[PDB]
Amino acid sequence: KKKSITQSNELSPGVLKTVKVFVAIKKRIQPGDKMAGRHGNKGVVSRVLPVE
Amino acid sequence: LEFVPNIQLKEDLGAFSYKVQLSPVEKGMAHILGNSIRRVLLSSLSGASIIKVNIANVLHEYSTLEDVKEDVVEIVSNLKKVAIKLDTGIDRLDLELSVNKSGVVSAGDFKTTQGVEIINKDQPIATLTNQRAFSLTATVSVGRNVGILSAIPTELERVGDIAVDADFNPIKRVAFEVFDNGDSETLEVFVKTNGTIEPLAAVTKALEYFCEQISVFVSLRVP
Repeated sequence: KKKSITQSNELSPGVLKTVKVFVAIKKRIQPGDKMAGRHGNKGVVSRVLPVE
Repeated sequence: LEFVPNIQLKEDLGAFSYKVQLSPVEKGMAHILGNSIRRVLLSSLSGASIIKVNIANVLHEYSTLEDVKEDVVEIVSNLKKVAIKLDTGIDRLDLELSVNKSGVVSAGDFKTTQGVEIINKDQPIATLTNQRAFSLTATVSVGRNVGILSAIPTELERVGDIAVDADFNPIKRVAFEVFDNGDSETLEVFVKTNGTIEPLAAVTKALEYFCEQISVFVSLRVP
């Protein structure tokens, strides 16, 4: 945890500092996505109808 | 030549299943009342549910506490399946939960403040492998379903706040059948809910809504 290069890398000379950012986001299915059963059938979700 | 129905709670059964009845009808209007009841009962009835939660030592949903077999997002999913009953004019309040046990944290351990109700007493919220502290809140709010599109993202204020999407409408199944009695029929409606309302009140409410919506065509005016 400290046997790095005092900055965690050789830094590929020329580079002062760098930062990594990690962003996560849930996604729900919507008209346009692509479903397909295991039997070679597929299609594009065309609408979403109310329960009733 | 005059028939008018009265409503009756015959034939309770099962977990929360019922068979409500309207005894005399107009010999032809039955199959209208049935469909109207079903659809309006499946789309507009409003209840209450958890919408936003803040756990103690957490910052976001993809995290992990110590000595907890569960996860944070698994916990948030557990919370969604709690059946809450609110009284007439509450419309917003706060729930609390603080425990120091070493087993399974069921939903019964919510604080038994006034107004609130927690029907789903068996539902686990989290499992504590070892004894530790644990605490959170959850703002319970009235509401009704509107569709995946016209829903506002429920602004957050504090640091640890975590939005929880909420399914309001407490109805799970509806189905009707119409029986003939000679110049008269009887309507026999099945209802199944989560237990957060009583059937008679429910169907009465739905017919209230429906006739309220019809009452414009008696006028053929604006409002």
